[PDB]
This record gives sequence, structure tokens and C-alpha cells, in this order.
Amino acid sequence: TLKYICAECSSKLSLSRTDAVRCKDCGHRILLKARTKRLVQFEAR
Amino acid sequence: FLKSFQFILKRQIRWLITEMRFPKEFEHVAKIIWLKILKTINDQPQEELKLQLHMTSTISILYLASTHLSLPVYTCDYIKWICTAKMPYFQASEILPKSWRIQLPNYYVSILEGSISPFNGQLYNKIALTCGMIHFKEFFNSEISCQGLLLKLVMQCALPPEFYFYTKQVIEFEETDIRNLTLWERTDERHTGRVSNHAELRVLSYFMLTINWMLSFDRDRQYPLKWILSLTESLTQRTTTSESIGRNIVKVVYPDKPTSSDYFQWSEEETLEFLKWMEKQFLPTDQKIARRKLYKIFPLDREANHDGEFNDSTHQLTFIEDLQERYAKQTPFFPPARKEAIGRLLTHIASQLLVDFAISKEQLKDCISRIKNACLHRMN
Amino acid sequence: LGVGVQGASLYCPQENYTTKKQEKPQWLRPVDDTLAEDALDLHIVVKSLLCDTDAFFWDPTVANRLDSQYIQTASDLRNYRDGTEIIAYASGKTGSVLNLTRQNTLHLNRHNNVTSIELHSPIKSIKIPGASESIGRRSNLVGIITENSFQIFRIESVHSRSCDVMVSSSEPLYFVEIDDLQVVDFAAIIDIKGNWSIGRIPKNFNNLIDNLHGTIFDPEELSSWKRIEWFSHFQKILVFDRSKMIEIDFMNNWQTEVVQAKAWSNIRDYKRIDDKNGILLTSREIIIVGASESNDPVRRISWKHDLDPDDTTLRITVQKVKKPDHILLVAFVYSMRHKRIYMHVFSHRKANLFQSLGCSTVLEIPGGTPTGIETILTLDFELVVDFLVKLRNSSEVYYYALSNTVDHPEWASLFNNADEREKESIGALVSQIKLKERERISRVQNLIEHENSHDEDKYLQDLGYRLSIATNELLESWQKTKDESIHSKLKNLLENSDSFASIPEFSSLLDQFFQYYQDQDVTFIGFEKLLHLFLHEDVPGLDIFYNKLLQCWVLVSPQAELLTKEIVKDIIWSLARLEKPSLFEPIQNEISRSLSGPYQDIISSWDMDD
Amino acid sequence: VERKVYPSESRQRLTSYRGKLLLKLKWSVNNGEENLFEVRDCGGLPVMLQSNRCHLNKMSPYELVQHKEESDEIGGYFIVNGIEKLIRMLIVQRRNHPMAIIRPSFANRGASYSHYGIQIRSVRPDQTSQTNVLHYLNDGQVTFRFSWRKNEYLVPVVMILKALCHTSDRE
Amino acid sequence: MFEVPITLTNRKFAQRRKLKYQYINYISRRFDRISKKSSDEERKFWKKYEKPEKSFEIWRTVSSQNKQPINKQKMTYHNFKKIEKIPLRKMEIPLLHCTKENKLYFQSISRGLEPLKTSTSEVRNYRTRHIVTLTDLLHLNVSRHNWSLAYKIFATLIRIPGVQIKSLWGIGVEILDNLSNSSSGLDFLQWMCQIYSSKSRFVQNINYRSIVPPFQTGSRTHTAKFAITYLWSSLINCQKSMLIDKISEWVLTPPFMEDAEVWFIYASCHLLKADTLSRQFVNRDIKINQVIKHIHYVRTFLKICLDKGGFAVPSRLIENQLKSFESRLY
Repeated sequence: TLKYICAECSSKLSLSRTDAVRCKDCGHRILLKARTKRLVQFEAR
Repeated sequence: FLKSFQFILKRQIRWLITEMRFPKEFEHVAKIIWLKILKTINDQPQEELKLQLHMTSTISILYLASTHLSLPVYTCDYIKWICTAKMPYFQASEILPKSWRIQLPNYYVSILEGSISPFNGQLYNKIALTCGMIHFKEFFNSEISCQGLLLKLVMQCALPPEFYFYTKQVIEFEETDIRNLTLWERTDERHTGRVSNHAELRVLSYFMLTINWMLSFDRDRQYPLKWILSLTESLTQRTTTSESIGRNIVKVVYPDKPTSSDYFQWSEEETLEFLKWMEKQFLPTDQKIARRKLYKIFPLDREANHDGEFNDSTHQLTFIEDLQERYAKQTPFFPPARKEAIGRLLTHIASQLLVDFAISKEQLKDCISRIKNACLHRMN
Repeated sequence: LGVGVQGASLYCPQENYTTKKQEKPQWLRPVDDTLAEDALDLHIVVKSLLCDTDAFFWDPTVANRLDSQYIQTASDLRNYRDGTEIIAYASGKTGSVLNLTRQNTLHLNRHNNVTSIELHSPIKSIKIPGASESIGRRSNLVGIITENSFQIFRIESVHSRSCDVMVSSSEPLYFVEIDDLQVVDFAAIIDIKGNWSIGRIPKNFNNLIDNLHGTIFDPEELSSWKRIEWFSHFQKILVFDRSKMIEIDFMNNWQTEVVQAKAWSNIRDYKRIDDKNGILLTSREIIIVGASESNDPVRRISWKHDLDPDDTTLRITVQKVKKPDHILLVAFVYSMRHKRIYMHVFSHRKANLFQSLGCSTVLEIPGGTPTGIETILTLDFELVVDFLVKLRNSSEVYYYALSNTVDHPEWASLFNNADEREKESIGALVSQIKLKERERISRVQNLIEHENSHDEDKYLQDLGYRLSIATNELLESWQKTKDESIHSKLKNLLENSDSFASIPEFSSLLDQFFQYYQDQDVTFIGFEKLLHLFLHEDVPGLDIFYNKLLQCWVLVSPQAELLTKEIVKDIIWSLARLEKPSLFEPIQNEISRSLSGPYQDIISSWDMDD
Repeated sequence: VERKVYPSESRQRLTSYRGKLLLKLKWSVNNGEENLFEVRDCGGLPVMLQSNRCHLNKMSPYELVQHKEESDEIGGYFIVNGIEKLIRMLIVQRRNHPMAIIRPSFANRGASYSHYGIQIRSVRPDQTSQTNVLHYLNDGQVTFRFSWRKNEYLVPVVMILKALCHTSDRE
Repeated sequence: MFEVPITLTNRKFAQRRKLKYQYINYISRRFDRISKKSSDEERKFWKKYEKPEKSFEIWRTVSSQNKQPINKQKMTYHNFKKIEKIPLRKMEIPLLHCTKENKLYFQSISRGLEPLKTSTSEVRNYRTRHIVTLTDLLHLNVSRHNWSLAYKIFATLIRIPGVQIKSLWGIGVEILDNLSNSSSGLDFLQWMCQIYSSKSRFVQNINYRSIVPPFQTGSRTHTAKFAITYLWSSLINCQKSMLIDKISEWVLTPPFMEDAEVWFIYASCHLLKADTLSRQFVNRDIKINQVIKHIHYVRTFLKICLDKGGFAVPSRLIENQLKSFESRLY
């Protein structure tokens, strides 16, 4: 599941369409994207 | 509208299939009443048809299917069951279809959502208007189980059950085809039947005279005046049962009739079950962050120590047990004061009979003169 | 002198934590809110009698029909006597006949003689002015208002040897202008519909308007309710409609509008409290105790209370309670539409320290609605207070004391004919049932004489045999008529189901009859899962269904048993619908109707979706 | 609702941390026969951080962490479109002290101007400043320079001295 | 009996007031042409009057220039039935288009005869029938000082849709006078003054339905009553907790530049610090001058309170208490 995080109260969240960029719980207009399980590789250097 | 007007009826019946344990024979018969009643709308012109369907119609076809099965349910219960909001009558438009609501027109859904209760014989007319559309005769039995209705009316006011046997004899004196009480279709007139030819409404007069024919001509002096005080003040007694409190709700919904303001005289415990009934009103009946925070400061239950888990042995007595108080209260067994307490009891029981059948005062004053002035017609 | 005022207005409203504090740092509850503090105050009626005698609108011009206050007559001046209590009420046919002492509760006196002075016009207001303590004495004259004239009565030398009050009267002035006057007060000072004038009272009853008059006439107030009162002895008057209070002082030419009550409320009632400073006003939506100001006697708008009920017909009466430390003002508003009072408790100290305590409500008699309520002055912490009511649609007046510590003749006028030849002709039917019942208490008593007999085991073996083959007769028609493409009675046998004398056997016998039809075209509806509708509980059986009524009808019946048996023997035969076919018969009647309707009603008929 | 905004939100949003400017007028007509008072919203002016008009004013290092700032947040700057900007301090002349100064540019203001002059920088108690320069001429004349709406003006000093208070010529 | 928080409207009431205020406009103009010899139709009506918006009724001082000589010439029945006649002529043709009981109303209300049928009785909506039921049971227990029950009715009434501010803030007595698991009413008045903060102007032209100013709205030039109850009941609540800095920080933030009662509260917050700190706890260079700051805040906020409109304080009696704070300080 694609998700976001409320930037004021850290409540997880997802928005699809005809959906305002707001926190459902508080009304914060700033949302930050969460990171999900996805592979990245690094050399240990 | 028709597909949604069906959809509420399924939830009314699957309730009555499950909770009130009206068995699975009911949907297989009530569909036939529902499948036929669309065909009378079929033979209208589809151009500007003006079909007549209302929430009064989904209860009427729920009652025609009940008076086919010879059931001891009556229209008293169908007008009690919706005031207590058990079966989805009021505001059934809201949560049930979930998509047919959004594209139905407003006057097409204000008829669909039940706002005002059926009043002044609105329920009886819709029975007769339905039976004029599809004929209830030669496929269903228009047979009121009047033995159950009188036994219901005996069990209402805790009387000596000889008046049950009297009233059965009394209807035999004045009735066409003695049993088999007439469910009355109408199709000739849009007027109401001023004879008041509703069979259950007829029995409402046969009980209002059988208790007065006996007691006014006190020949045997079997029921004394000192017992009448023990009877008349027995009914004027606020109690908390599972049926009196449901009857308190019906006095709320109708404001025209008197004793619509009886809630001033409720006790402490009488409001508490009313408020626990109100928790069975809320489930039938961006700016949400404000209201959520107000429900945070007013929790709907008690703020602490509610009466759910560790409460009692019993609070709520049932309808078997209040009669055991009542049939022990009226213990004396062995005239201008009598003629005053002959209308005191008769008015009191009438007020319960007005409120439990959704008719006016003027409806019953019509019905008495059309039963009394047909019984004198037998003697002279 | 507390702090939170507007100057123009002054509020202590309904439980909204009033708007002042002095911050008196004196360790003695260092706060002086207008809200006071004490314990509760519950009121208890002392119900007792004193005396006796289109509908979608109501008349404002009719005011009262009675009065009750201590009067001190002309001969009590020279002699030692001080104060006699009277009560004068309308009577008669159309409200046209106007007509005493206190033992411990106010009751009509010994010689109890109505002094029926006769008029020819409807009574529409009966009131005194009251008294003054600056005048030192009490007034002995009363004025009444009728449709045809205005009258003044003068009470002269109330008697004690005979308890008879001889009354004298003035000239009843008829109308020069044809406009119905409204309110009198004196402190013929009257208010007509739109204009007022000052009337002069004479000293000589053995045989009018002064040269000054004013008007308040508003083209956009529509009602016919006005009111007048003299204010604070300056010969200032206060005139009312439902939209403004005008203050007029006819000593000079000086007219001021004080209240303007058009926007969200209306003036409802106005009692002038015997306190010559404090006077109480009932608006809609607020209760105002606006007093008089010592600098200019104009209006000290004092601590007012936001009352909750919204109505069009509210009145008020007030009674002062004089304590040595402070003065109370309990205010009683009452309506003509329902049966309730609503009270509030005010207090007053020396520094215009009006306060407020709380509110309570009590009820009245169930027959009628109140229309006139007056407090007995009682000649002047456990507050006691007493008063009289009068209810509309009844001509009775009762007396009530409050301490700190449904028959309708319309149902009677529906029975009871005066037809003596038809008396017993109706009354034969009540004696006809004297025969028919005693047979039934005796014939099943013959079944009480027998107890599970083999002779009646034969009688019930014969029962089901004419239920089996009768079913086998009622089955074999429906199979051949089954192709109908467009239930039964179970009262076919009229030989039996009258004298069978066992409930648990026939319950088993019909279960013995239920098991027999394994075949098709025959199903049933079970009784035990449906018989609970009368007891409104969980009733899983027919045998315990009798056991509920067995304990239930013990006291109220002679021998109490076979009547209870016969009804249980009736109800299973009352639901005599056991003639359902199999499932096939309504299912094949489902499929026929949707074929008959068009293809537009195919999609309209779909049960069982989610 | 009116919520309380913190400057951590204004850096995220890339907006300006703005308090609201209010300003009430006096519409007097005919010298005060009729006065109109209207508090009028005048936009949002940006506010220096950890000032009176910031929400971080009287606030602990613990509470500053919980409101997404550093524990020793310093303040003293403006957030304008999410860029932190501050007003740079400048060196100006000391107020209210007349300075005897020679400037060759004084002779450039005209013929018969000596390069001598007294200069005072007078500030009003609302910190608005006013520089008055006192030129010496090669005739013995002294002129009083001032600047008003970006225009220099010159007046003889004995006109100001005779206009300030009532004088004789001995005084 | 009691008032209900419903925005209830019916066509028979929308007409019968409109049938009334259509008529009143004509008879008002007719009264002034006979005074000249001697079109929503209700929006047009209230342009003759100023809606009070502070009180219910526009009360007004009296010992001032707002006085009048009493008009001498009075009415009569002959002049009244001829000044109403021509408005009663033009009214009769829309009287047959309206319904007959609205027409029976205007025939009855024009001869006296106010309505006896109260509008919230015949509404029969089944949801309003419980909203009328609950509020007459809401007040009835608050009348009878039964608070655990009147809490339960009030928690159920706010959850039924269509209920107003009227029930909401006014009896916040129930939270404070419950004291069991209570918010003490002060978090609820904080809820009222957060979401109903509106500095908008009172437009004073539209007819108003289901709102009223003096107890439930908070426009510009009228501080809301729940706002000043939040200021009184949190000063008294903070005194009884012996945090006054935190109320004095809040009252700082809203400079209600249109009233004197908030400034009296802001003056009285500093008087409470100047009262508490003036004990000195000895029988100190910083203990002295901080009290002088609070004394000077009282004398300057009470001055700007007294310069505003009507809020009469005992301004002599408070000066006797400020001097008494300094005599204890010397």
C-alpha cells in the first residue's frame, strides 16, 4: 500500500483521487512520503 | 425508485425472518404480493404514469402478508415497531442503497425517506388502496385472528377474562358471516369509507362497548365499585416494561393527541431505558475534526463506571410479571358515584387505543356511532 | 455595587456563569458573582379549595377574572382597624357577575355571602392598583374593564358582625370613541388601543378625562395587547405594546423610548412589584427585573435572567418575601397553553446588590391550563410561599402553599340513552349473556369431571382421523387445480374441537399429526416458535405457554381454570392456517408474474444482492 | 478554526512566516463632529523569530525540540518564502551630537562655500532620523541645509534663530 | 415548553410571516401620507430599524437628548378604519392565492388575536419530535438539579443532527457541576471559542433564522458570550487553583478593541498577581518592582477600560485596593 505521513501528528495515511492534501485526523496541509520495502544496493565503502 | 423501494422491504423482512422469528414462509408469500402490485403500475401508461408508492405502502404489504398467515401480529405492532425504529422505516434512505441515493431526485427520496409517521388512518387507507390494486380475495384469507386481538386487549388492561368471552359473543350478534373479518379493498372512490369498514378498527368499537354494556347495567353486582377504583387507578400507573417503554415512544411521535407530554412525569429509571433506547436511535439516525473533538469531551456512555458488565441480577421486568402485580392489585372480589367512574375508565382505555393504532379522536367517534347504531337496529 | 454592567443593560443569564467579580481579597469567598450560593429549594403544593362559581387563536384583551388583596376601608381610618382581605371574581353566564378572611389558610368566611353586583357586559379585567407605604394607608377602591363601559367600585366599611361587604359604585362611562380600552392602573387612568388619557376619580357617588393625553400609536405593531403602569411616584407612566416600552412623564412634556423590542423578542407581561424601586418585566426570551434609579427615577435596568421557554402567551406574577437581612423576589411565569409554572429566585440587599440563585419548575392539575395566578401577600432559611391559581376551561379556584421543606364528559355523552323501552331491550343482551356463559362454565366442567380418560383417548383418536382424511380430502383438490397460474380454513369439521380436555396431548397430537405428512403439497407453520407474541418474551413451548397464564389468572376469576384452559384451547384453533402447500406452490407463482410484466420490470425485481 | 502556526511549518511550506498587521484609522470629518474608527487588515508582515511576535518566545529548549526546532534555536531572522533573511546592521553617525567636520564636497555645492560645516543627526523618539548641516560661507554667511523628500533646501540661519523663539539681536 | 435548537421551517410559516410583512409595508406607507396631510418585502422592512446584536432589545439611556414632547393629537376609530382600508383592499387578492389557514391567520391576527398554536408542536417530523422531547427533558433535570441524568440527555442531544449552538454552550453548567470525570466546563468553552471565532461584520440586512446574536454568535463589535464566560470562568478557576501568567498571556493576544469588559478582565488578572505577591514572605530587589509593574498594569488597563463604552466599575473602590497593596509593600 502506497502511503504518506501527516507531518504534524505522524498519522499514516493514503490519498487517491478527489482527495484533498490534508491530514484526516488533524488538518495539516503538509504530508511527507513514507518509504516502503524496496531494494537499494550499496557497496560497503 | 422501484428497485430501491424493493430494497428496503428485503431488510424489513430479513429482520422479520431473523429477529422477530416470523419464519421463512413469509418472503415466499410476500414476494407474490410484491410481484403482483407492480403489475397494476404496469397497465398504467408509462408516459406520465404517476405511480402511488410511499413508506406507508411497504408496511401495508408487510401487513397483508401477515393477515394471510393468520398471525397474532396486528397494526398496533406495525405502528409500534417503527416508532421504536427496529425495522428500517424512518431514514431508510441513508445507509441501505449507498449508490441509488446519490442519483435519485430530492422529492423522489423525501417520499422514500420516512419523515412523518402514518397518522389519521394513513396506514389503513394504504392497505385498502393496495387491496384495490391487487385483489386480496380468492388467493388470500381476509381473516382477522380476532381471538388473538381480544386476548391482546385483555392482556393490555389486566381485566377479568370473562370480557374476552363476552366480546366474542358480542361480535357474533352484529357481524356478516360471523367469523372471517372483512379486509376491505376500495377502488370506486378516492373518498374514505365513512362507515369505517376496517375490520380491526371495527373490533376497536366492539371492545369499547362490551366493557360498558356490562358495567353500566350492574345487575348481579359481581364487580363492585370499590374494585373499579382498584382497576382504574391500576392502569394509571407508570411502570417500566419492555412494552410500556416502547409505548412511551409512540406518545412522543404523535403531538396532536393528548398525553403527548407524558414525559414530564417519567421517573428516574423511566428516562434511563428511554436513553438506552436512544442509543438504538443513533445507529439508524474536513469539519469532522471539530465534532470528533466534541465527542471527545462528551463521551456517549457514562464518563466512567457504566452499567454494562458488573451491573445487577435483574433490572428489567417483562410483560409476564407486571400483570402478576396487576392481577394481584385488583383483589376486591366479594348511583351517581358509579356513573362518574364509568366514563373515567372508558376514556382512559380509549386513550391507549387511540395512541396504539394511529387514528384521530374523530376517527373513533365515527366508529362508535357506526357500530352502536347497527346493534339497536337488531332489536327494533 | 458589583461591577459587570452595561449601564444600559445588566445580565445574570441561564447558567452561563455571570459576568462580574470584584476580587474582594477578604478570605471570605473572595468573589462576589451575581450567582449566589446556598443549598437547594424544593417546593411542595398544599392543594386546597378556596371558592367556586377558532380555538387556534386567543384574545389578548381579556386579562383576568378575579383578584385577591388586603383592603383597608374608610371607617378603619378613624377607628383602630387595619386591613381586611377580599376576593372579587366574575361569575354568571358570559362572565358578567362580579362579587374572605384568613383563619390559618385563606378560606371563605362564616356568613359567606356573594355580593353579586350585576352588569350587562363581559368582564375582561379585574384588578386593584395596590397600595403605597409612603401614603401610609391602603386604597379602598377598585376598577374593572368591560366591553361596553369602564367601571369603578368603592369598598366602604366592610362589616365584621355580619361578614357582609356593602359596595358602592361610580358612573360607568360608555364610549365616546368606539375603541376597546385595555388596562387600568392607579398607584380612570386607562390605555385604549393606540392612545391613553388620565381619568379623574370623584369623591361623590351621589349624583372623567383631564385636559392632558398622549398616544403611542404604531402602524406596524398589529396586536391588541397594551399595558400601563405608574412608575416611582414621580407621576411618570410606563406604556407598553408587544414592541416597545415608552416612558412618559405628563408632569412636563417629556417622552422617551426605553425598550425597543421588535427584533428578536417581544414584551409579554409587566408586573409592578410593591417595592417602589424594583419592578419586574417579562420579555420573550429574557426575564428582566429592571428597577428604579435614585439619581433620576427613570430605569435602573437590573440583573436580568435569560429564560428558556419560547411561547406567545406567557404571563407573570411575583411575590416579595421580606427577610430582615435582605429582600427576595420570586417570579412565577405561567402559560395558557400548558400546565406548568417556571420560577426563579432573586435577592436584594442595601447597595442595589441584586443577585440570582437558580430556577425550578413544578406542575398543575391535569384538567385545563392555568389562566390566572395570584399570590396572597401574607400580611406583609426555609422559604414558604402561598398563592392561588385558576385554570382555563374550569370555573374552580384552588389555594396552594409552597414550603421549602382526566375524565371527559364527551365519552359520557356517547352512551346512556333515555329510551326506557330500549333500556332493557339493550339490557336484555347483558342478561342474555348471563345464560350463555353459565353453560360454558358448566359444560367444560363436565370435562373437568374426567381426567385423561380412555373414553376421551378414543375421542381424540376420533379427532385426528377426521383431521387426517379431511387433510387427505383438502389435499386432493389442490393438485388437480395446481395449473392455476393467476391458505385454507381448518374449521371444516364443526363436530369437534369443542370438548377435548388436554393441552399437552393435543400439542403432541398435532405433532403426531405433523409427522404423518412426509409427502408433498403439505407443510405447516410451527406454533411454539410463534406463540410468544402475547407474552413478549422467549416462549419456546405450548405447554409452558399455559404455565405462564396458569400463574397469571389466579385471583381474577371464579375457579380460574377452564376459562384459562379454553382460551389456550382457542388460540391454536384461532391460528387455523396449517394448510400451506409445499415450497413448489408459491415458487411457481413467483415465475408467472415477471413473465407478465414487461422487460423493464425484469431488472426491477432482484432480491438477495448483498 | 484559527490554528497556531510555527516557523517549522513555514520552512516546509516554503512560505513566509507572517504575522498579521492591523491598523485602526480615524476618519474625522469637520474637525471631530463625527469620527469613524475602523480596524483595517493591512496584509501580513513577516516577523523575526523568537521575538515577541513569534510563537517560540518564552520557550524552553525542551519545548523547542518538540516544535521541530533546534534546542538552542537562536532566532533573529525572517523567513521570507522559506529563505531565512535578516536585516544587516549598518554604521551610521552618532545621534544628537553636532560634529565639526571638513569636507571638500562642501565647496562643491557652490562658489563661496568653505569646506567647513557642523553636522547633526537628530533622531525622533520613533527612531526616524533627520540630518541638519550648517555651512560656512566665505562671506561670513552661515546657511542651514536640510533634506526633505529627496530635495535639499537652504535657509539663512538667522531666519531659523529668529523663528524658533522670540529674540533680540543681543540674544 | 422550552426552546428547541432546530432550524425548522414550513411553507405555512414562510408564507404567514410573508403574508404579514407584505401587508405591513403598505400600511406603513399609508400612515405617512396621512402624516403628509397632517422587494423581498421583509428585507425592506428591517431597513427601518437597527438590529441590536448586543442585547435582545435595543435598550437606551433615557435622561439624555433622546427625549420627546408627547404628541397631542390622538387616534380614533373613524381614522383607523380608513387608514387601514386601502391596504386591506390590495391585500385581499393575494389573500385568495395563499392557503386558507394562512388566510385565516391574517384575518385573525389583524383584529388582535395572536396565534395560540406554537410552531414547534405540529411539525411531526419524528426527528424534531425527539428534539422537542429531549430539550424539555434537558431543562427539566437542570431545573431539578439532577446532573448525571441531564448529562446523558445532553450527550445524546448533540449527536442528533440539526441541533444548534443554543443547547450547546449555555448549559455548560453540567460539566462543571458534575465533578466526577469532568472537564469542568472550561475545555468546552475553549472548544466553543475556537471553532466559533468569527471577526466578521454583522451585515444587518438579512432576516435571521435559527441564529440570534446575544447568546450564540460572535461577530465584530460584539464579543461572544461564550468568549467572555471563558475569560471570567478561567480567572475564577485559576484563583481557586491556589497559571495566571498563561491566562494573562492569552488575554494579551486578543486586543478586543471594541469593548470594555475584556479590558476589565485583563486589568483584574494583574490585580490578582498584585494581590498574591503582596505578602512578601519575610516577617528582595526583584520582589519589589515586579509588583509595581502589576500595579501599573491595573491602573492603565482600568483607565482604557473606563475610556471605552458602558462598563461601570467601582473605580474609587479599586484604587483603595491598589494602595493597600503598596502599603503592605511600602
